[PDB]
Amino acid sequence: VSSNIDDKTLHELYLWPFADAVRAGVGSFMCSYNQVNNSYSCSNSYLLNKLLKSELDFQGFVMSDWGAHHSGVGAALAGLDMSMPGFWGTNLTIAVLNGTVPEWRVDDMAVRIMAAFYKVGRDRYQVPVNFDSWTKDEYGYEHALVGQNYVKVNDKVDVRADHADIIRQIGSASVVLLKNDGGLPLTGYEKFTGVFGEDAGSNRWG
Amino acid sequence: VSSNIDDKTLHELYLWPFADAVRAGVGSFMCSYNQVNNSYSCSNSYLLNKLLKSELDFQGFVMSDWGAHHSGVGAALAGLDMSMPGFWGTNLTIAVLNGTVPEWRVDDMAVRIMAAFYKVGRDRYQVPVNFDSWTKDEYGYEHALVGQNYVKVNDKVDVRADHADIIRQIGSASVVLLKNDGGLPLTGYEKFTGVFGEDAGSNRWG
Amino acid sequence: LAYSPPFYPSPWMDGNGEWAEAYRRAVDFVSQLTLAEKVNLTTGVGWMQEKCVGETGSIPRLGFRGLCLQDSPLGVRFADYVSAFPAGVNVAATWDKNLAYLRGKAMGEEHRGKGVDVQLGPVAGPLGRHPDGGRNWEGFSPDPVLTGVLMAETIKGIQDAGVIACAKHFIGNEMEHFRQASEAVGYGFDITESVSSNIDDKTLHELYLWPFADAVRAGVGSFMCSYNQVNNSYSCSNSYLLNKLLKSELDFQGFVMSDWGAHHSGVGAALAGLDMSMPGFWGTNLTIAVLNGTVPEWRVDDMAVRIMAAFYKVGRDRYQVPVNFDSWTKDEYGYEHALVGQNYVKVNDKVDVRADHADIIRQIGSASVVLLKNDGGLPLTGYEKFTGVFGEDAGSNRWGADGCSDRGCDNGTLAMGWGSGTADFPYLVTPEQAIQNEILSKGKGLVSAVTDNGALDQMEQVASQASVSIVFVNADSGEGYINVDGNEGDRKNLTLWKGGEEVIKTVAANCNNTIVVMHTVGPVLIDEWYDNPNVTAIVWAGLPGQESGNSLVDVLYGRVSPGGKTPFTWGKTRESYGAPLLTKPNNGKGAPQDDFTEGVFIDYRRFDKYNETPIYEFGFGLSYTTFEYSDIYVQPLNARPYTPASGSTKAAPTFPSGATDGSPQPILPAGGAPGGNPGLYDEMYRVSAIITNTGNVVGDEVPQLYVSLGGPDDPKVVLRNFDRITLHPGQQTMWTTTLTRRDISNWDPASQNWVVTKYPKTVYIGSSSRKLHLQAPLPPY
Ligand SMILES: OC[C@H]1NC[C@H](O)[C@@H](O)[C@@H]1O
Ligand SMILES: OC[C@H]1NC[C@H](O)[C@@H](O)[C@@H]1O
Ligand SMILES: OC[C@H]1NC[C@H](O)[C@@H](O)[C@@H]1O
Ligand SMILES: [Mg+2]
Ligand SMILES: [Mg+2]
Ligand SMILES: [Mg+2]
Ligand SMILES: [Mg+2]
Ligand SMILES: [Mg+2]
Repeated sequence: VSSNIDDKTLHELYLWPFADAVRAGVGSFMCSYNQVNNSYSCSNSYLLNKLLKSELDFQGFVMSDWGAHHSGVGAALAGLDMSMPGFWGTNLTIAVLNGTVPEWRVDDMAVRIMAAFYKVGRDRYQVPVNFDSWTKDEYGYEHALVGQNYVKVNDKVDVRADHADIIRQIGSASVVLLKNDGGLPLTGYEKFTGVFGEDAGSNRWG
Repeated sequence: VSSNIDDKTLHELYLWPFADAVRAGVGSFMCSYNQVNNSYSCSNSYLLNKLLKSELDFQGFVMSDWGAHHSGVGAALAGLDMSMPGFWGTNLTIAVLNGTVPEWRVDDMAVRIMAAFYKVGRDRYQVPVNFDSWTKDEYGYEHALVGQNYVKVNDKVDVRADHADIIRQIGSASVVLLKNDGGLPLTGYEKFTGVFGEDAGSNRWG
Repeated sequence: LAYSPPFYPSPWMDGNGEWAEAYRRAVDFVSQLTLAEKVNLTTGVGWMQEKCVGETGSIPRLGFRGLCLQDSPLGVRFADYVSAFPAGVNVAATWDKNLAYLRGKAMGEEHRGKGVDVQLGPVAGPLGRHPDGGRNWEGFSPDPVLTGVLMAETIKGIQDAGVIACAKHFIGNEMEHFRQASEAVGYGFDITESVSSNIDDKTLHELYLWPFADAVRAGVGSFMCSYNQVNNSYSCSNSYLLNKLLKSELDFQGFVMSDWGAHHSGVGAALAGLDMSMPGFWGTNLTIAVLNGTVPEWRVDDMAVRIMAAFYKVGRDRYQVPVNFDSWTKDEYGYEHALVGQNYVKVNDKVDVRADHADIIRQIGSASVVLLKNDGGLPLTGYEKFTGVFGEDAGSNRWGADGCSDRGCDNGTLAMGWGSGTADFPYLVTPEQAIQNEILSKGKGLVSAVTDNGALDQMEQVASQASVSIVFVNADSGEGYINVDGNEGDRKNLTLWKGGEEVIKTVAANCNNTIVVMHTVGPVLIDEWYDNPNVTAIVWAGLPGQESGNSLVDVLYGRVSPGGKTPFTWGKTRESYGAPLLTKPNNGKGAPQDDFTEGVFIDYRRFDKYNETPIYEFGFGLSYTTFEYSDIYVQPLNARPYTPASGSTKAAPTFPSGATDGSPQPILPAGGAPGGNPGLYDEMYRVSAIITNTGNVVGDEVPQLYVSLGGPDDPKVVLRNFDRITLHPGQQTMWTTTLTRRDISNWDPASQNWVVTKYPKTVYIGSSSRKLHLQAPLPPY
């Protein structure tokens, strides 16, 4: 689908919060699956080169949404910096050697990515990836140069800390009271409390 | 169905705990729906007159199970004292006036019932029946001499007191550990607890 | 509270006219009986104690077995190897006296073959006060004339076959709610007495009583009094109802039985006109009452002779055979207690009584189809390139045709409502089966049946490809002891069941040639879809019994032109019909009070009074051809002036004020013979019109005669006559009928008689209650 949005509407509505994101120092952007004015976001030069990287002067890197369509090497020239989830590598290398993509573009892609990395201090805070997205298993086989290895893929590192507190707090803070004709608050000393609706209960599948 | 039980089996098995009940001073018995040796319990003279009221020397009163079959007024002669849930009334009266049921028998029925009443001190502890079995509604219509009354049928008297404690305690005391190869007890500091089965969950109907 | 005045004594039989011979034979029999034997005839044997739904005591001394009383109005209930006939409402939709008669004959034959003495049917009560009344489908029509006529024909059919028929339920059992206290308690209501139908004298006479008068005059052997009260007296001990209306004014010569466990004043019921207690304490109390003089000898003698007169009237002496089935098991053998030990006996002989009755069932099925809409949709050819069949109502009951107790479910195609008014299907031909057979025997186009109402994706898919889409929807109801999906007998709404409306909408969105077939116990609200231009045809097929699929396709594919007319109104809203069911007790713990305040204004009378336009009016139905009406003519017949009945009864023979008076009694002015004063049936006018088939195929028309009685409180029009006529293309016929005195009269409470009022009367002949093509005055004389 092509989202057909006029310049004024973009600026006064949809672009506005993204401007805030840039000014807040966000390290990366993700260009969307859809087209804008019949150009895919991830190879839309007006969107990425003009609005994001000129007007809003974004200094970080732009990645594609996962398999978001773009004009390959053309996307790089239109302001894309990173292709996800991943041909691009080969074509980009070839494009630089043959002059279709300038050396300063690939240099800019690399430096934007590394700038984001250094900006938040990944050099300090980086630890090995200690979980696996695709299994909960502790161990899994992996292909080697010779045969296979059996490697630890999940360390079960408990990062929850005391975060249950802020979750409970934001829960309470996000409750919106829309009507109250003497119903709330309750005391806990009511003689008989009825609770109704599946939305009160458990997911029976866990 | 007729439960066909010989004299020895009755005495050494089924009758034994009922003898204990008699000796514990229980005020009433309920005769069963089934037959014993092809005589309904509630008009079984061997059962009521001999075993219960002679051998075990029960002093209290025998009621029928609800609509338990018996030979009408013949049941009173065989040791029945109270017919539940309720013909019997008018037939029994006629039986006394006829001389087919002795005066001393109906007198014994009444005195057995009142003896139980006094034994446990109902004269001191009786209060109005403050609930209704057939509705949770607070009020209901009732027929009067003239027209109807709308009467309070449920007072919602909370009698639970602290009984939740003994219920919890008996729950815990009634747990039987049949196997334990290092499984129990748990600590509550287990890293991941899985709970499985509908028997763990709620009645979704309340 | 409404009050029912007493009427005593309880009239004894006359045994005149068509009852003379039965009376003589009855007297000859009862003269030989002891008091105990007489009382036995009046006493049910107890619930489920023998083979039949009910049985009387026997008289072994004379080799006379107990009577076998068996449901239902549409077949033999419980027994195996029987037929499942279309429901009464289908019979109403035929508007066909001949078919009504033949169905009665076939039913009576099946009962006879099983050894049944009394068929517990047919039904004129409920008449159909409410569109959502649970048991209306067992009856015929809210119209008293349509019901009365077809009631009479059904009765004659049954009794000509050699079985006693039973007119039920008398009277005012117009809904299931609160019919019995125990049943209401079961549904969470707190009442100790049944609802009271509060009906005034005029309303009774001009509406609810009318079809029962026809039943009496048709020679019906028995009556069943209802569970409800009328003006705060239980029907079965309501002396005004039984002694005055039924046995004096209507001069009923047969016997009255109670409905099963219907409340009455015991011995007092006998004095108030009850003759037989079902399912049966009554016996010993009645004996005691005779011996101690509270019940006169003549009353019990009359009870006995009324029962035996019915027996002899239909020739039970000739046609009785042993009861060769068992209601309570399909087992071949079973045990019965003897004086000593037990006997092992045959209980089911598996007597196949079906004969050729599948034919009449298929025919009545087709004749009861009402074409409500047709914008070039029908008939089909069977050479369509792709036929889609949609809706659970097209498919099979996955539990088997008889998989639901007393049909107490809405599984698959609806061919029968639920409750006592049932019979077991020997088989059931579904629309799915019949339509597939039609295609594969002709053009062999594509055909698919999506019979899960939730499978809307598939319905879109298939309907998108179809040349024609045939959509099936239903709505069910029944007796109050069965609750299906919150419908406690009565319908909780007039919606199509199981998301049927959504099925129609989904299919119609994808196919511009959508046919809708409705299998409903009564009207449903169709306002949202009937006028959809993608819906090219609409039919109502009702409850067609075992041959449903076949009888339908006969009409859909043009072998039979539809000729049915709707026997009730299709309105825009529930409110169109009038006030809701009384479904909330309004007298505390006492008898709910149900006031029939609308009077005679039910169904089309109501719509007409308030100038509301029905979607489909009473008496409306389309054809594959067209008809024209012309040349109405009224001939006055100069009948003898009406003479009120007078004179006395005989003294009560032997073989509350007035309850024991066996002295000669005065004849009521509107009484004097079965069905009322015979002067009521004098023909006053002959009315004629010409019907022409102006179309291209043979078809049936149902011309209808309506009368404006002309008073301020009278309906604009009331149906008075009808016929079903077959006409070839171009063929004309003169339709000639007569109007009786009763047809042009009003009940006058003051004089207790029927009166022809001063207001000018108009007669109409047309094709529906609203399509009144012809009219003429009824000139007074
Ligand atoms: O899962 C990765 C990626 N999938 C596609 C989603 O649009 C995006 O929000 C997400 O981050
Ligand atoms: O509900 C009353 C009564 N019903 C019958 C049961 O057998 C008995 O245990 C119970 O007390
Ligand atoms: O089944 C016997 C009897 N039950 C009660 C019903 O109202 C009646 O129609 C039926 O005949
Ligand atoms: Mg810049
Ligand atoms: Mg003793
Ligand atoms: Mg039996
Ligand atoms: Mg036949
Ligand atoms: Mg008479």
